[PDB]
Amino acid sequence: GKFMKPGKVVLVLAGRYSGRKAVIVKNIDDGTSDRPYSHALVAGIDRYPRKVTAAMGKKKIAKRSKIKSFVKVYNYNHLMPTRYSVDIPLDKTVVNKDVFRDPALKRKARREAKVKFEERYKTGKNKWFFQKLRF
Amino acid sequence: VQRLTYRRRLSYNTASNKTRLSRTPGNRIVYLYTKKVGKAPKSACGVCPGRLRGVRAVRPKVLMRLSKTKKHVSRAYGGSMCAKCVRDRIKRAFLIEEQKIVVKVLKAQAQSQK
Amino acid sequence: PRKIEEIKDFLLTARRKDAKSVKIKKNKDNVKFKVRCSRYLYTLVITDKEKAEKLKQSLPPGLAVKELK
RNA sequence: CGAUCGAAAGGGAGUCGGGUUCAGAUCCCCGAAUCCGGAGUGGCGGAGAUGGGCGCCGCGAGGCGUCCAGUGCGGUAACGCGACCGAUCCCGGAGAAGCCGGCGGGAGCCCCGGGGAGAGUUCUCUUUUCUUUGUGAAGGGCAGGGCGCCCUGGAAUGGGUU
Ligand SMILES: [Mg+2]
Ligand SMILES: [Mg+2]
Ligand SMILES: [Mg+2]
Ligand SMILES: [Mg+2]
Ligand SMILES: [Mg+2]
Ligand SMILES: [Zn+2]
Repeated sequence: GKFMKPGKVVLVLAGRYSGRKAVIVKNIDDGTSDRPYSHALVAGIDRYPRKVTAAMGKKKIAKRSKIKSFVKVYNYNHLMPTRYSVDIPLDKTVVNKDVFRDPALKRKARREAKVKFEERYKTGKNKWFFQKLRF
Repeated sequence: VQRLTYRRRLSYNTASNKTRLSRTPGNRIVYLYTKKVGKAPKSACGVCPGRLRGVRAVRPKVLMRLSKTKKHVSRAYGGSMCAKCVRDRIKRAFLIEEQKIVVKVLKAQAQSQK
Repeated sequence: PRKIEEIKDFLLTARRKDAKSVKIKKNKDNVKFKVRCSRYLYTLVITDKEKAEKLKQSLPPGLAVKELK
């Protein structure tokens, strides 16, 4: 059975975002004419939220809980799939494949990834996705 | 044929007293004292025999002059470790951490029945 | 030495505060404009004899000109 | 982890071209650079960064008011772009490496065929013989050399290759 699904959490193995976690938002298992290899559009996080503990102020928690996201198309052999899955919405009208021609649309794709990731992080769910991989 | 002499008082062919020939606007051949050849950094993994890419090979005190983008690669462990041993350490750090969760689950699986 | 490709940046380098002098070299198939700044001697290379003469009037008036020969 | 000393051949950032004396020149003069250190007011420019939603107005071009975000960006990747916060602590690299053989590249010198310039022979011959015929450091671009770097793809009728 195929596992490269649009809910799967993967690890990035190469590039600038190496060692960072992403969620597949659109897999393409058989290559397009421009990208002959099997690939996937993912939407991950660049800057992990910092360690937030008690005996801290409320405006400081909102400062440590700041997620910076990224949107990128990756080859499959540059990805490390996990068993973990997250049910994040990520509506596909704003996060898609012709995002990589207009930088303003890439800003909106990163913004829409960022707001949903911060909203999911402030509920205490999918907590393995938001801790950095120690390597 | 114009035979040429040293321009400094060190008359011995040591490692620091290395020269090269140069043709001059006055139409004569001079010695130019060269600098030692630099080396790219070796990877921090310790297994790859090749040197790192994207970093200029200079003498160590030249690295004061150079900007940061000439001294590293935009990656985690960039300019200090090769990409092969970065991704082979990402996989290792993920998989051993997963296997520890498997061992933790199988511990409670034994303690549940016993 | 630095080579300025365009004409527009040459005017800023000539209008710098540290521009000590400007000098014009008239050789064959080339006109050379050299601004002596504090660090570099900036050279503008013009292969158009009409633009050389209009730029020669277009130098700023506060700069000292030395027409070389 | 032992004060301190210990190499004008080890390590050790950064200067070259022309000219000049009766005797000194990478030191004097001229012209080009370069290294290190310094800065409250930080001298200027650039980066950080000036984006979006909602509600009005403006025909629109766009303009006020709120709610937020914003410690950069691109490439599948090797990695790239002019910057691109971060301490105590930790890890690593450079400095920092023997002798010999073979091969390849690039210089300098030598060699051959011509153009100039000036000399030598010429009793006879010799389009002949001799001399000379260029560009520094630093920056930018392009050859060239090397890669135990990456992507596609899967190879026996085994191939590639010195
Ligand atoms: Mg010495
Ligand atoms: Mg040369
Ligand atoms: Mg670099
Ligand atoms: Mg001593
Ligand atoms: Mg010494
Ligand atoms: Zn390695």
